[PDB]
Amino acid sequence: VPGPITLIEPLSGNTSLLIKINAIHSVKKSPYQEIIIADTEDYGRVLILDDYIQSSYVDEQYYHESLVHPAMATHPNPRDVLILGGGEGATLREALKHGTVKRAVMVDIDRDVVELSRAYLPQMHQGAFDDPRAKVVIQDGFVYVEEAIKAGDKYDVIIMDLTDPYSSDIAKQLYTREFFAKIRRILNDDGVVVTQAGNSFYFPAEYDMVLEGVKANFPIVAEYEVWIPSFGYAVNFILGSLRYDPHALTPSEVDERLRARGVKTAFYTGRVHLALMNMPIHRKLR
Amino acid sequence: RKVPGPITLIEPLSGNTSLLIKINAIHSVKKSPYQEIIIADTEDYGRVLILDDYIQSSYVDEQYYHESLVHPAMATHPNPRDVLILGGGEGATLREALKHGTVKRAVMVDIDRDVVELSRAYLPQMHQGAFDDPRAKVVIQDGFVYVEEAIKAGDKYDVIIMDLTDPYSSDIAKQLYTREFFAKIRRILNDDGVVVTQAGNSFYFPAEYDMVLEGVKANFPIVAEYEVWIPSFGYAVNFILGSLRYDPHALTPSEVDERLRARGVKTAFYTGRVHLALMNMPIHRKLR
Amino acid sequence: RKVPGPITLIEPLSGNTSLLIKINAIHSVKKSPYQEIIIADTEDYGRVLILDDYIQSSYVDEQYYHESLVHPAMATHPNPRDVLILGGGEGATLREALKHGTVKRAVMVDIDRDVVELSRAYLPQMHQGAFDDPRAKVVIQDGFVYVEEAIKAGDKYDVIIMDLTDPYSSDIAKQLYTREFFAKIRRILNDDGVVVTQAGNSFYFPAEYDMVLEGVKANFPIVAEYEVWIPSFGYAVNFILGSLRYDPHALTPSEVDERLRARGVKTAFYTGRVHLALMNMPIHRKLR
Amino acid sequence: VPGPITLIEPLSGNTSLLIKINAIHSVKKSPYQEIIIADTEDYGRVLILDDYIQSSYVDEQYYHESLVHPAMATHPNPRDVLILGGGEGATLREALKHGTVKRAVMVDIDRDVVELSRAYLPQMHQGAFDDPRAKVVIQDGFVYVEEAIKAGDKYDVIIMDLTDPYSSDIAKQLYTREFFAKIRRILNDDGVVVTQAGNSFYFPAEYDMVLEGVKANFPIVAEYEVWIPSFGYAVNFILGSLRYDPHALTPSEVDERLRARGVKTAFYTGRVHLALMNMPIHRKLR
Ligand SMILES: CSC[C@H]1O[C@@H](n2cnc3c(N)ncnc32)[C@H](O)[C@@H]1O
Ligand SMILES: CSC[C@H]1O[C@@H](n2cnc3c(N)ncnc32)[C@H](O)[C@@H]1O
Ligand SMILES: CSC[C@H]1O[C@@H](n2cnc3c(N)ncnc32)[C@H](O)[C@@H]1O
Ligand SMILES: CSC[C@H]1O[C@@H](n2cnc3c(N)ncnc32)[C@H](O)[C@@H]1O
Ligand SMILES: N=C(N)NCCCCNCCCN
Ligand SMILES: N=C(N)NCCCCNCCCN
Ligand SMILES: N=C(N)NCCCCNCCCN
Ligand SMILES: N=C(N)NCCCCNCCCN
Repeated sequence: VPGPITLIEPLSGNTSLLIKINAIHSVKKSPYQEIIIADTEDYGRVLILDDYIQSSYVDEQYYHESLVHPAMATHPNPRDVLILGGGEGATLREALKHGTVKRAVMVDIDRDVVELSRAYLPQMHQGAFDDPRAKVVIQDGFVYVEEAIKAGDKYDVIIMDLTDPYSSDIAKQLYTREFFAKIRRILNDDGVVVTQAGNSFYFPAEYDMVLEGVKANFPIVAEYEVWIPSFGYAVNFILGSLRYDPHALTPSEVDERLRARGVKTAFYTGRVHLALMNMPIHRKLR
Repeated sequence: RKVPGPITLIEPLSGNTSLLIKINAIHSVKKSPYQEIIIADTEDYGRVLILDDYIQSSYVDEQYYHESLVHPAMATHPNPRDVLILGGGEGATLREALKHGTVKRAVMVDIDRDVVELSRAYLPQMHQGAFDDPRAKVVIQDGFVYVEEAIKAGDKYDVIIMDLTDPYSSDIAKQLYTREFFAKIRRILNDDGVVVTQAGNSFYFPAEYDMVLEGVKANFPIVAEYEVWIPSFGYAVNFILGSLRYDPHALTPSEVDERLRARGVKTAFYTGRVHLALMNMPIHRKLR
Repeated sequence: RKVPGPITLIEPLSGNTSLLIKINAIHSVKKSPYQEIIIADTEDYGRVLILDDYIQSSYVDEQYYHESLVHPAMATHPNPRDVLILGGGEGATLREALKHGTVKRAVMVDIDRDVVELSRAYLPQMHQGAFDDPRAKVVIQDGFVYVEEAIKAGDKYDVIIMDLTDPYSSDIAKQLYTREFFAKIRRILNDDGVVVTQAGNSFYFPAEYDMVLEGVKANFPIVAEYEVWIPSFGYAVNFILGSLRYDPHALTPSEVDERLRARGVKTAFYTGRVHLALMNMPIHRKLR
Repeated sequence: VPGPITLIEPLSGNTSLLIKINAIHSVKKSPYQEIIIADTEDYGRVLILDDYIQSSYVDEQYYHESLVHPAMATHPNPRDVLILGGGEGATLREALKHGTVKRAVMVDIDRDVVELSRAYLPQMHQGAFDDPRAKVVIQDGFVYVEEAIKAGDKYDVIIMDLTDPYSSDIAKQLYTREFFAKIRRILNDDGVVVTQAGNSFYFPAEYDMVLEGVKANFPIVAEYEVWIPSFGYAVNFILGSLRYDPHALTPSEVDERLRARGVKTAFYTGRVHLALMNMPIHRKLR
């Protein structure tokens, strides 16, 4: 049974996880959120923001590979990548594996998250922050995108790796119908966006809001989920595309693109892509 | 609420992780000779059956579990006529299996009459009448003894479904998860039979999962592994399907849909596309 | 068990400390217009009344609370004939006060009819029939309004006992803990009357305790403070006794015992020596 | 509500405390027990052994003053003091305050507890370990007492500050009828012993065992309790005496002896002594 020291991770308000803690590496009240870096018995080292595990050593690859590779593999030639959020650097790490990428920008609002990850979560970033193709910008992603529209900047793939749409005050403006209209303005004609969208089982209304926002703005929309043990649920992802349909990829085409681009993964393959494209998302059935 | 409450179920998960689940009502607590049984209403999952602290089934998500346990195996078999279920005390596994119009006879064997009776009384949306279907027979007995008696009598089944308490926590079910038990199961199958069992969770209990897998593989030439997230359990349940002839990997979505239609099977979840996803999604393991 | 369960009450204590208490059964849940009410069986404390997540009373330790609230005040008064109780919805305060043979009239005023009725039905060992004693009258009303009406009518009492929800957590009771309310209480006491109230807990809620104390002291020339550990609450409840004439500190153990004997009062806990200890034990405060 | 990081402190098996934690300073698996030093929001810094708070900054004085001063004040002239347990050094600190004390020996089985206290709990020991009157011995108190009998050592006051009689395997032999017969052999003819005895409300059987042990061996026995918020209950103490009755000591004589001996306290006074001597201990009443 978990203890003596335990993290109470909120899930739905009516369910939480109790997770044994072995050590606390750092506690920082930043201007934006409470940050803890801790060792858990089940999941190894974790980043926690306002009580929610954002990433764990033992299962973060399931999350980051699922967030990044379906979108990147769908795009025939992703050269410019924008990541909103992704403060521990693992999203950036996965995107940089695509040999086609020439420029990857990561924008997180919270310098303290980036710095504590640099120091305490080396297996997350694995040096991604210092890749010559990468640029790390500390700024509200909302301001960054408004500035990108003014400058006429364009991206092939935009990946949103933010705090949850059902809980997070700092991320709330980035999940609106209006924000997705802005995202479309900073994509190339054939660009793709992907975002995590919370959980459709526990937070259907907030999930549906994100979905309706993507659908209003993108003609091709794919929905898929993956169980992340440390979060207590299957994270929902929503992929919006302007031209290329992730459903049209065979396993063999996915594997071919990963091979050609030199991408090694612990999880994502062509067969995983096929399963993600065929598995309906969970909803409360009664 | 950060801490669900004021009344809460602490559901064990790994020993290092548990779920805290708000409870609205407790309908029955019964210490049976075999296990502690609670029937309760939860805010998130509706009514649940709990055995020794583990939710076995919830109103809002049980169809994910029971449809995943039953339909891949039944759809793989071109003509399942005789079905044996070990466990499945709330009656939902029986309910799913009986939907296959090809089934002529279904036997369900549970060790614990108190579970069956509390289900009869408190869980109508689980059994949905399945206990009293003229095709069905409910036998109260240790599934180990039942199978030994079946071998002696020369009984044979097309599909055997094991819906037991977990291999990592359950003393009463532990003998049914052995290499030797699966050799007995094979003795009560037809030459083209299929078995399916839940096998706990490969992420949190890899050693116990691996033991069950090794046991199935020792005894069956075709073995498919798949998992489905069951919110009320806190994890993706692992299933292992063992087959003597027919490969579930060979079925297209449209063949699955065709067989379900022909057999009159209606589901809330399982379809041909779900089948394809189950067959292609690798199971979760701790990666570091 | 390190984590009590499987079904558990999370009882708030300070906001930074809570109690986890194993539950065996839930007898009743009622969302009343005033508060959420649960009657439940706990393993450690037997049956409990819970209001908004806080145990108000338990079978195994309620006598510590009710005897401590009632007897020091009643024993201090040489001849309590008329008693008013504000709160005390389970009826145990009324039960203790009625034990004094001198009492001719006892009024109990609770704002929440659902608490009184559920206690009547599910907590018989609390009221023990007190609600139907010919000396008693049960009035359903906000104690604030009742006292305003008592002042208008010129009603007078010997002993007023306040058995309310906590001053640190309870919106419904908050107006009854003010300096102005205690001035009203004094207006419905005889010239030699006494009031007693529980005042939360000075260790975890010192500011709210201090506010109640300063309110009593503004209005009464004699003020005694005492506390008693109530296991089911997780802390030592603080009581504040305000008196117009008679000093509880002046009472010898022998005089307490003699008054209890003469009045036919039998107790499980309170005696003259307990009174001496209550009068000499300082209340707990955080020391660093 | 407590969290996100929480200590689950066991109480009865059917009740536990959930306590918010702010920091973890040290975790050490010693040969004898698991040790944690942590900061709690409600109780400040704590020493935890096998999941039970042994001492907290904000309330430890209630425990240590209650354990030590009734016994020491009852003895008209305590010169030699033996403490079994008391690894954080607070019991030693309280006993040394008595100006009459010439020699105070503290025997704890677990060097790691003493060393972590030295490092992390300065407000507990307050220098007591290095007082010239004090001697710290690392040893099982059972063996130490057997050796004291062989050497013919004698003490005025023996204070037992061990882990609980209802939970602790390492301390179990020190709570027996036979152990108290040994304790009597290393007391002067007017000596006194005092021990904590768990809790009579939640653990009546184990309390009754300790009481029967003391009563078998000492003609005067006083029982008293004090609520220690951080433990979740009123600790029971049992004081055994060969000559002097703590019941006979008046508030004014207690105050006089404390003054004469230069003892300053945050809690214990003559009136507290009177209350402790008159308050019956808690039991389940139904
Ligand atoms: C750890 S992955 C989630 C990240 O999203 C970042 N985040 C939250 N809201 C915003 C925002 N409005 N703009 C950019 N990053 C954000 C958080 O600082 C966190 O590091
Ligand atoms: C509720 S689904 C799990 C069911 O498996 C049942 N079960 C556990 N062990 C055995 C066994 N050895 N034989 C038959 N049923 C069992 C339990 O009684 C439960 O009803
Ligand atoms: C169970 S003892 C506490 C009781 O105080 C009662 N109470 C709380 N606030 C008030 C109030 N303003 N007037 C009268 N009774 C009250 C509550 O209904 C509860 O039954
Ligand atoms: C912190 S106070 C309790 C102390 O009692 C000590 N203790 C427990 N059992 C024994 C024993 N058998 N002999 C000496 N000390 C002990 C523990 O190491 C702890 O430091
Ligand atoms: N426990 C939860 N509810 N977690 C939600 C975390 C997902 C937000 N991205 C963070 C992952 C960073 N790569
Ligand atoms: N909470 C859990 N770990 N549950 C284990 C799942 C129960 C397996 N058979 C019962 C399913 C009902 N037919
Ligand atoms: N924190 C707590 N658990 N407090 C409950 C205190 C009881 C106040 N009403 C009186 C109790 C019923 N007579
Ligand atoms: N259940 C509990 N929390 N009990 C801890 C009691 C501490 C016993 N001796 C150590 C006291 C510190 N000197």
